[PDB]
Amino acid sequence: GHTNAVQRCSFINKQKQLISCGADGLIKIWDCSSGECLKTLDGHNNRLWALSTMNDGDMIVSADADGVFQFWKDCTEQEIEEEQEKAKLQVEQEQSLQNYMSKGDWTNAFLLAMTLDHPMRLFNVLKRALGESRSVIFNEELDQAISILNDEQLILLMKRCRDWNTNAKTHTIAQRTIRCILMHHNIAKLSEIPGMVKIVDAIIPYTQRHFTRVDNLVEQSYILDYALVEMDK
Amino acid sequence: YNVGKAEKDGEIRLKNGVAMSKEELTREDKNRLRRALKRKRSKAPDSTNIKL
Amino acid sequence: YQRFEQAAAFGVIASNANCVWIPAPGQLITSALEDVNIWDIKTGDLVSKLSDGLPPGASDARGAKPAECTYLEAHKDTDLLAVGYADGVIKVWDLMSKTVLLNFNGHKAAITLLQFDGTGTRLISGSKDSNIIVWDLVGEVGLYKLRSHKDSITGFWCQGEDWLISTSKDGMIKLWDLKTHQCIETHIAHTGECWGLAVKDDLLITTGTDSQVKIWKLDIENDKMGGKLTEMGIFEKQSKQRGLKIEFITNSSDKTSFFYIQNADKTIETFRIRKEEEIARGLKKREKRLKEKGLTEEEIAKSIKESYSSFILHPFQTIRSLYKIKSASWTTVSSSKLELVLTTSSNTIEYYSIPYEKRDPTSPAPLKTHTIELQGQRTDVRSIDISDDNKLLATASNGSLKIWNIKTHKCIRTFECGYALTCKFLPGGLLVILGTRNGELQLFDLASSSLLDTIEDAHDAAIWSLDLTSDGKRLVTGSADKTVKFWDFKVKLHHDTTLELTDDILCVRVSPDDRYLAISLLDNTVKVFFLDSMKFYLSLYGHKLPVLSIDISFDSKMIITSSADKNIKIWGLDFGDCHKSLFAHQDSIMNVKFLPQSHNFFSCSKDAVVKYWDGEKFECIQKLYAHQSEVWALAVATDGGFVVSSSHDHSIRIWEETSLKAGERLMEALDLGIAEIEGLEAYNRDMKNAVLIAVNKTPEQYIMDTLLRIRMSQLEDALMVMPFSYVLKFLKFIDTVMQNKTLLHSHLPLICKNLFFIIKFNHKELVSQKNEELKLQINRVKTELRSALKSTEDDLGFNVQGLKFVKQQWNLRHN
Repeated sequence: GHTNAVQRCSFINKQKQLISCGADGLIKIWDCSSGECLKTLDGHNNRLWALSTMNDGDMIVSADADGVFQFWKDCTEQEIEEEQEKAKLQVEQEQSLQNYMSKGDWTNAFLLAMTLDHPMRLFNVLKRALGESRSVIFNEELDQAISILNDEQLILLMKRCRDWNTNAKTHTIAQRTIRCILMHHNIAKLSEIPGMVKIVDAIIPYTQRHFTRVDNLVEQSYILDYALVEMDK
Repeated sequence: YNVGKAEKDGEIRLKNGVAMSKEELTREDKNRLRRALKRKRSKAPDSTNIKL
Repeated sequence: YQRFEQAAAFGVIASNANCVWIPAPGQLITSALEDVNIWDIKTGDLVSKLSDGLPPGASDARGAKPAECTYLEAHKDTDLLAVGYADGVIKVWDLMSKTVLLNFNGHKAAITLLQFDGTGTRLISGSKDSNIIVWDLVGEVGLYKLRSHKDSITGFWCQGEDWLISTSKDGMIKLWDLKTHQCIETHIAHTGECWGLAVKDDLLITTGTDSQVKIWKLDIENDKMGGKLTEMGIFEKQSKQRGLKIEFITNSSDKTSFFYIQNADKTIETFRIRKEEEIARGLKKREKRLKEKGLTEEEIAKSIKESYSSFILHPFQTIRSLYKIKSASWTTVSSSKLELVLTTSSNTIEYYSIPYEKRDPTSPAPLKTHTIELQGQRTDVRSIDISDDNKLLATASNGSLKIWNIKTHKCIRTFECGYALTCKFLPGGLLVILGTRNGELQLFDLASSSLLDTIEDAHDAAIWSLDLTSDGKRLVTGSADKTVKFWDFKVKLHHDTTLELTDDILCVRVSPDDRYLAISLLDNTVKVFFLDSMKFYLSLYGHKLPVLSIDISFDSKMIITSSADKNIKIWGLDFGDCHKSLFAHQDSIMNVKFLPQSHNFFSCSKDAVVKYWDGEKFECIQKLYAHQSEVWALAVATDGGFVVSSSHDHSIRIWEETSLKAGERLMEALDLGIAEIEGLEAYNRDMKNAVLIAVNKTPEQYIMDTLLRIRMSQLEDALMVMPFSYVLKFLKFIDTVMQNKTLLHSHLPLICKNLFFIIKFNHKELVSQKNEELKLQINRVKTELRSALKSTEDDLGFNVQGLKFVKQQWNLRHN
């Protein structure tokens, strides 16, 4: 796997692995049992002649011909702990989301859905929160939570609203959410965020279509006003 | 603009405008969606061993 | 024909399932494949064996093999045992009646564990399908199904009815609220899978795959939305192998709790929860030591928390056996001594006890006082042979030969031996020949009850197959060394002649007439030697793989051969020609029998199936599937009545011959829901249905749901047919939709179109009606529809111009 000549080879982690340095300047960590490159380290721009290891390869010192030392520190347990914690945190979010939606705590469910990137739960949270909002835009707590959203969360939310807007059976939920954004944010900041405008461009033509509709639904309704005036005769 | 496929590999976006992230779908929901897609694409000698 | 039916199953002390122990020192119920076995520790013998029915081979019996019972669950108070099987069905057998009273089937897969509640009214059953069913004994049905687990449930704990803890092969603890019917809190047991879960008051111990075992404190009333179950400390058990199953036992007199971890390894480690006072002094001792070390006070706390788990639990002792421990269970606790029964993987159960005082147990090592090996063999029986009188059945396994009388079904004597490949019953029946993997021949005597003489150098390699002549004077031995040896008996055994052969002798096997001898070889050709002339006659050819068994018909004119290629060839003697080649078993056919004085033959294979064929027919009379694991050997009686087959799981087994149309659906939907509205209003006016209660939704919402179910394309004509007298009801319904503004906003467009298709349809007839109340309904419905439609236009409008603004502003900025 080395592009150029290998100048140094040292065992690390007892029998399990081997580290090799080559004239290409790239240090490769292999698995002795399987003979495959587990990791590649590239901290130099010249051939490497000397490779010193301490504590069974926990410390690796490699010197460049140019004169650069790279002091590599083993941290595998460190990253493995980190990914374990991230997995630990993620389950607490999905479970807390399930408990909130069953309880009806939409304001807290909204925040979890956005972080977890959960569309239908997000859509369900807004939809049934709106129904309660029927029963300023949504409610004081959720109107505050949406306001605190950062630029990344804002970008994610409107993309969902664009997709929701295209469907005439779900445009109503999208429009009220967009109204709260315009009502609870500085539109100047909304403009400067990159990627806003292009997603923003797509939602007028559907929004205008909904306006041509509804108004026709609105216009027709005076048939009832024709009905009552006919009774009055 | 027209809704297309999900930009993320971990989500299913239909032409209806609805997006479905895999992690949150129930197993029964995942099964029917897989079958729905399937319909979509369909029309589109050693001595010791022998005794022992 | 005559159907071969399975008379008696024996030789299995126990099977792979949890043991059930009760004190009368107690009585143990062991699993015996599909069948259930009751044993008594005091006598160390089987009390009774419980077969559900459907005897193997019967017409009613299912062709598929019966499933081994996955789990055994019995409530001592109710005196009923319940067993789950592999297909997911549960069978509840009463201890006294010893027969099924109830049957439950709610699991799509095999069941892991079965849990009786304290009252005994209902059972929580968890299965590999990840669905846990709460079966009510009186209801005989599952109250609710628990599926949040993504994988098999290794265990679950339900001491309290209101809250349940479940661990699963997903590796996850799930807190289940049985009122909610859904899991409230979920957390990772380990990065690997958790197989063992047990709880003692607040502390909850979970065993991951690797040695580390985590302890979780649970405060059932924490109700902070989180932290209901929280980690105290993680303690490394000595055994690397995962802890399958864990229990606590506590002594009331001394208030001392001990817990063992059932490691997948044979060693079983038991630990003792130090007294809370003894925990405190140990903590006060450790801090004093840590001060002597000179560690910083913060570091002192770090050592204490790491040693905190060690403070609660003290290693008590560890129980080691010769072989792997399949199951274990606390039997009793006494101030003098603990007791424990554990069932090994190889089908013997030993009852260990530990006398203890204060901290360190008095017994240096564990002692088994009760153990059973007389009905069961640790080693699978490789070769079985039947006595000429048929009274005595010989079963030769590695390290042991066991002889059983068919009528008694109890072992008469047991012989120590080696890894016996083949067994043969001497002439006259006072004796038995075995051949071991070491190559030393064995001469056994029934009368003396022991091996007479072992000829170490009789043969070089192992004797894999072995024969005897009809007269029995001459003994033929088959082996891997590629050399046959002929041995003759005298009132001493002398080796008459040696036959060299090119390839290893898979099967020496002899004819009754003693005219010719068949040889099976790894080169896939079966040569035939005349036994009298000692010269080679004919060789079978075309076997894809070597012949596992060779067979000569009663008339001696046919040679039936079963091969590792899984096909049976039947060669005629006169010309050595195969009449038919038959792929009988999906796995290889190890041994093949005759019905004596008949062309029929029986076969056995690693698939565990036994098949009965007829020579003239060349078809299989009957299929037999009783053997859970692979049948290693098959034997035929001299009488031919009873055919012995033995499984790999030590089962010794013997077979003996005996419409509403859309639009209209809206109409009655109006009638039912509207009729309720007048009833409610009439009840309201006074103070100043059964299906719907099952529906448990409001009448208007039910009418609204029906409206969505009706197709829009066939909506128009559906509204067309609808009579005007119903329209008054429809207007009244729409009036009731408005009273809940939320209901309208959910489906405002569909509601509007429908009211519109009505008014246009009946406008000329509607103006006829002069009822003032209808006008007030028409007055009311108008106002809020206008408000609702105006609000949507207001909200819909507000987005377009405002969003037009930002696009224009960005355009000016970036132009």
